[PDB]
Amino acid sequence: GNISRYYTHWSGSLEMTFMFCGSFMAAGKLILCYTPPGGSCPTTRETAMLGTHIVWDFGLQSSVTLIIPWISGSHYRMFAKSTNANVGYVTCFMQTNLIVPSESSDTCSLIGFIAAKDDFSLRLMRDSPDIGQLDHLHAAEAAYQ
Amino acid sequence: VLQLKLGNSAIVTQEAANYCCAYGEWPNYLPDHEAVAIDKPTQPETATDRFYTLKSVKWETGSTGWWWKLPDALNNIGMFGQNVQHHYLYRSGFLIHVQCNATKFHQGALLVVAIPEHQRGAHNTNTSPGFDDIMKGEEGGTFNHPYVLDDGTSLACATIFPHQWINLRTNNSATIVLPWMNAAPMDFPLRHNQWTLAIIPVVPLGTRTTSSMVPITVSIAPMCCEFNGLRHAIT
Amino acid sequence: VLQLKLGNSAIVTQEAANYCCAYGEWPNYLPDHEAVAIDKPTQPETATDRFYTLKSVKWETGSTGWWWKLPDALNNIGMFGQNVQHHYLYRSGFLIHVQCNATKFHQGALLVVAIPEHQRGAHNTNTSPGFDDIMKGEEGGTFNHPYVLDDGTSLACATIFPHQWINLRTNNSATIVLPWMNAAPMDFPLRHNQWTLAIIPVVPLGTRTTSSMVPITVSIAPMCCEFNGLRHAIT
Amino acid sequence: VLQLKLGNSAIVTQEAANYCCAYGEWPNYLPDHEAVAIDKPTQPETATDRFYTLKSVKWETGSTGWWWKLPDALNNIGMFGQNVQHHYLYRSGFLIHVQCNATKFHQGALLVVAIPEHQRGAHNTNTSPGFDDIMKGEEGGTFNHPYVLDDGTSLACATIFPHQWINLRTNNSATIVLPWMNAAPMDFPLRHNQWTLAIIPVVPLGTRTTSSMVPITVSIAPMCCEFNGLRHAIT
Amino acid sequence: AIQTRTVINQHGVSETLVENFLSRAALVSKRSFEYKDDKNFFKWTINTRSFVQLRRKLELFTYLRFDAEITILTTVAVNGLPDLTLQAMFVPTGALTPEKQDSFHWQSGSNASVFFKISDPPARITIPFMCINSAYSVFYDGFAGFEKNGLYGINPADTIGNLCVRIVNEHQPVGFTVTVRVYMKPKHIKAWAPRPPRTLPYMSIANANYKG
Repeated sequence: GNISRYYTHWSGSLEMTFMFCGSFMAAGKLILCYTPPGGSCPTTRETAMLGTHIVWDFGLQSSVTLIIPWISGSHYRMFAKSTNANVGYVTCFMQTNLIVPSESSDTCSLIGFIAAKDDFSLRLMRDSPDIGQLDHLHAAEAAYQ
Repeated sequence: VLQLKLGNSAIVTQEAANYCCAYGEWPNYLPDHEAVAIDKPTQPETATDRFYTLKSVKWETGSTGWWWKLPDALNNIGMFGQNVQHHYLYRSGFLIHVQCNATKFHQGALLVVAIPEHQRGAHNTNTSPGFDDIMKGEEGGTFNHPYVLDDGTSLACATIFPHQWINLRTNNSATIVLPWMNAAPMDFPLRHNQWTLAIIPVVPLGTRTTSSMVPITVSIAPMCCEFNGLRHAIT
Repeated sequence: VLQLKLGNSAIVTQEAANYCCAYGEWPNYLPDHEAVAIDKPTQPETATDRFYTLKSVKWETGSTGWWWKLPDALNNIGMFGQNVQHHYLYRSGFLIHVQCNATKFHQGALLVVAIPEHQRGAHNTNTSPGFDDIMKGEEGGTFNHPYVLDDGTSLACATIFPHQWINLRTNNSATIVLPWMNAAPMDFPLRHNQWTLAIIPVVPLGTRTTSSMVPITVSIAPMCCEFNGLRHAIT
Repeated sequence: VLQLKLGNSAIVTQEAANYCCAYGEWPNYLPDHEAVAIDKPTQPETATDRFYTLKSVKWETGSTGWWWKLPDALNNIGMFGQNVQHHYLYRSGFLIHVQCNATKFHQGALLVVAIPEHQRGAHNTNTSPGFDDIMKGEEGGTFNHPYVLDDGTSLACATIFPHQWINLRTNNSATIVLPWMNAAPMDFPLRHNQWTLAIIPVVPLGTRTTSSMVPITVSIAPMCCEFNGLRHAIT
Repeated sequence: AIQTRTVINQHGVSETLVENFLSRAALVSKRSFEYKDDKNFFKWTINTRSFVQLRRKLELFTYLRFDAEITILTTVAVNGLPDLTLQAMFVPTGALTPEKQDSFHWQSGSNASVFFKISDPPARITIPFMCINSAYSVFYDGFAGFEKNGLYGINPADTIGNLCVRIVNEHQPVGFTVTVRVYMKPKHIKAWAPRPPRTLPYMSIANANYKG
């Protein structure tokens, strides 16, 4: 996210990783649904299994490498307020209910990761607007005095 | 080698470890010596050769069983349900991956059995089962009398069909790979169902707490679909 | 060899006899060194590589011209119009077969010209043409000022584009085979139109009876379609 | 092959199964072309190449994180803490073996991350962190704001550093093998800390009983120590 | 706010090189001084922490090794227009820095003075890598003073040195303001141990504090 805000034009595959962080006894299912760009985001789990998805039972399998094909996009300006339209979604619906025993906690969590593959590329370097000085920095004149 | 990853759909489970080629037959396309079957069956790619994961059915202690007639379970769903409502023929085997996720403190045994031509019977009447009693769709149906499989013939002998046991002590999953099981080379999906995935809990679910709502998740992959053509060149 | 027979659609005409490879380029798929274009463009077969025959436009004496922007002419029609409303990319050349059936007692000359990037202009105002002024669809549009092609630039020089003449004395047909004409390798069909099939009657229709309602029939075949994938394997 | 057995210290665990060579670099001694670094660095043997196991930190549900700056964590401890208080130089990589023992009924995820040059920031003030705010020692420190790692930069991107995940579902241990990470060839242990072992629980600990006091035990082995000489022959 | 998209046709990884990422002549210092003959000259300790655009961009890395290519851009504004001679004397670590415009340190032969005029093209000097460690510690987890309650995070080795700019001309009848823009293009850049990009705004140029 933050290195692609130093560059205007950017294009390439990404790679998600969803690590489940419940107990060892905690079983259940998720359905991780990659919607391509231009398609509609699934609202129900029925619509979610119609498209590209992956039904992930977290038994011993607690992590999912999830290759996303070619999230691209850039910045725009006309004769601003022109962003990228949409490059799709990765939604997750409860396929089953969560099953924990009486000693494990009822509330389990998910950590999601994101990485780029070797085909991800960046160009037309710009300045990232994530930072910006407005009033002052403390002892900024101490580099001169 | 099975690799439960068909098309855009995939099932990343860990403990699957075996599958059952039903009647020892892997599903294939229509063989080339059967040209009688109208000359243009299209062979659709992974648009329909993909896992259609149904609702997870809530398996409690007092549950009798579940049945999904194939391909009635998939006539309303997705690119198989779209192709059924346009093509009048089809020829598809099925890959079913039933898995019943549970802890090590649950018990039970599912007879995940795939019944070819499960002509159901109605109980205590001479009227045949109607269209709404047989053709259910995505929800499937619940066994009224699972000891006689709702056709008067015994559950104890129902392992003559292709079946796997989900004994929640040992395994949580069952994978049954169905071939084209019909007398006809192709058939008619809106009014005929070759297979019936029947999941009958022989040993009921048990745990000391309140009645456990353990889900059984069914994923049906129509392997090696064919259909009517509809794109024929009229010269 | 052209053989106007694409997919299930076909045009059995007799007097076609020539076609115009637009800018000398036959339409092809996306070349393999352009992998940047997202990794899964599907290459759809004759589901969309087929003739979409529009309405026959009623060419009278006082008709100015007709224009169909491609692929705006086919975004509501059939398996191309279904794929446009789901896929956000496409890369398709076009085969256009315009023929104007008439007797040997009719006269006229059609400049059946295919204009790449026909950015239209509005007449006598500084407001740009709206969405409903540009994107017409199956009906297409009629030229307001065909001498300046509705963009201020001359009809007399419009033969710089790929064009064929339907001189009703000589031939009734025109076949223009369009390649992928864009700076981008793939593009966006609901908001961009690479080509514009423009049919401008330079010499108007003439016969001594009442104003002859001679039809001009347009058949647009999207040759060598590609699209977005939508069936990618997320591993 | 790792073999967590250094010197007289050893860690007989069973489930370790992997280690992370930090930045792909195994710790080594000072290379022989860097003679500038004063001519006598002693190369101490397993007097300091041994596991210094700290206090087990009590990881509850409301715990934010822990950080041990290396080698500030070991300047008061044992033969490394004795040599720091006499030698002014050192050059040591580190082997860290963090393991968080828990049952199969606990949950959580530790980002056991080793941060080179973790210049901490103070919260909501412009005064720099003091000597007692940075140099903690054997107890280490607790993260005030672990989402920004107490230096304003994000925890979500903190996996750019050498890190391993202790997901208590999968593994209880993390082993990070640190090389000499400094611009200088040797450095000064009482006033500089190259690494900072940061253990941040991203997913907090959870169990239905009272707030579980699960210990996280840190064992830091200063692999491939060097120091000042102090035994030079003045001829 | 409209929502457009375009096919991004790219080729190559060469623009994301770290040599290519950081070598932009960014403005690193800009102050004006009145002149009439600090006491009417421009001195500045060369750091990259003055502007948050280059600072966060360089705090992506732990260790940096670069030749700073300082370009002193000097403009002048009168409170007739004179032609002036300036001295952008670079004062390294150890050489003393001027306190007045006419001190004895401006004529130091060992300091790398550059004498340039306003009507000339801007003065440009390549200040070499002068950390005495083998890389600039962008973050220095540690203290300068040995167990002293002083200042945290200041490496004694990472001092570039004061860049001291004065006007070589003596007293003149007009008083005028001189704005000295210093442009630094780091080059021959090696960079080690990448870091997370900073999210919270800075509070000081001395340290990595945060408000939230």
